Amino acid sequence: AVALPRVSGGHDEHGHLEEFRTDPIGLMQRVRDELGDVGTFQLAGKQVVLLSGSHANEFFFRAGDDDLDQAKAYPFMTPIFGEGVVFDASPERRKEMLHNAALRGEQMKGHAATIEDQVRRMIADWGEAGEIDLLDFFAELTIYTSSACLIGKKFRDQLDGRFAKLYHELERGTDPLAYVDPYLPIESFRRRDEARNGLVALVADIMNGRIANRDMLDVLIAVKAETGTPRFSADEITGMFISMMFAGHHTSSGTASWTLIELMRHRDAYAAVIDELDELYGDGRSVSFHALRQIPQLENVLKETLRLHPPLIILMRVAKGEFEVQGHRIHEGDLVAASPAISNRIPEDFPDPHDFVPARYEQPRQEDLLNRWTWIPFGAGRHRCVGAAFAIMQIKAIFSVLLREYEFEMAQPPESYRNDHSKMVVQLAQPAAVRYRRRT
Ligand code: HEM
Ligand SMILES: Cc1ccc(S(=O)(=O)NCCCOC(=O)Nc2ccncc2)cc1
Repeated sequence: AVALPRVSGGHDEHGHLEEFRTDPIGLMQRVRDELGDVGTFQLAGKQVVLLSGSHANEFFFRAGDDDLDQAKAYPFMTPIFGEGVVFDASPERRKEMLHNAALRGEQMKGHAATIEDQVRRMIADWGEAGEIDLLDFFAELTIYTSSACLIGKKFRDQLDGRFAKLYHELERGTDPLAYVDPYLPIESFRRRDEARNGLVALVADIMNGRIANRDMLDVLIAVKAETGTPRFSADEITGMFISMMFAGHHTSSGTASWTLIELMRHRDAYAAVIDELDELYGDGRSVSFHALRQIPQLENVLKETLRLHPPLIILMRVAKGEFEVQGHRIHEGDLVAASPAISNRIPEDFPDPHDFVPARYEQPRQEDLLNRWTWIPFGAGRHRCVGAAFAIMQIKAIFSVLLREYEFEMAQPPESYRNDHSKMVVQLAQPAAVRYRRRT
């Protein structure tokens, strides 16, 4: 019956939702600044209990779904999974099935080689010098890396830029209004639905083309119902493929962009990384060898990039019961959140938190490992990212190629590179123009 502390503002139609669209990080920081480790904001009808700091975060992260349910806490995903089911099982098991085969350790070497090949294909027409836009380049690249590694090379070879453009529109269909209802009649939700239909059509075209001529798609095409009719539709297959690719796409795209941006903004780190790559690859071993092993300067740059630019800025649960955190009572049904954007910059935990300091992660310091509940770009505890090893290998593979072949410079002011945080799926804003030139 007692209400939790509530952050200032929130006087718009849907409470704090309008501000959560326009400046979610400022809102979440204001919750912490005004209220401390436990505070709330209103997302339309829903109260969000935002936790921060090590103690409250530990509660959040160590909770299992019996206490804090993650399954229903990201409703923007519902229209993405859609209605089709290919492999019928419990929600939890269907989730395992999306990723686990491809994430097996024994598959990593092959993925690193695949990723290398995709990067070389993407830069094949670059020539001596030119300009790219980071969102256009990395969003497309990571469609190819994600499809080739998760679904198969044969399938990726039938994809082109159209798939990437449509997938982007799908990701843009994640407005926080989805906590109201992900099927509301707003333009971005409409464009999401149209884009999903376009992706189904691309897959149908691929399926039809193959009939007239044994990757995962071949297997699924061949499955017959009792009468001989094919068991699976293009919609069912497409829904599964879209869902298999989703977690790794926006995160790899953004993380690659921000890793390159931070390298360009910090040319001392960039120089150190180049030297390290040149020396390491001087043993003559392939990217499929090195991307699975230590590349310390690059890895520390990546860790610091993830600290400053975590691709998921808020993590969500639905409380399944009542809990007390620092004397504040969370009630059944409450949305409960933790924020990597805020936690990753707590000044007690990360000295000079707004500064890019890859040395934070060197062996004597290890600020990532020390701050178990507040260095959280991959989450922590029960639901810690199962894709982290893959994601880190992929950055190492991508930059092993890019940084040895080309030199990069910012074509716009360094301060002008920024994210669009208006959707639950964060994307780099445009323009993000960058010059390249072949290394001599
Ligand atoms: C830099 C890249 C990535 C980042 C920053 C990232 C971030 C995160 C975060 C913050 C969580 C915790 C979510 C929560 O607590 O609710 C998480 C969990 C998860 N991630 Fe990622 N992720 C990345 C790459 C990937 C990839 C490549 C995959 C699959 C190929 C993936 C699949 C998953 C899955 C399945 C979970 C849930 C694990 C569980 O519930 O036990 N992630 N990730
Ligand atoms: C397909 C899928 C992927 C991740 C999950 S989850 O249990 O982590 N729930 C979060 C759903 C929204 O995730 C999301 O929007 N992005 C994401 C990227 C990388 N890792 C995790 C999440 C659930 C389903």
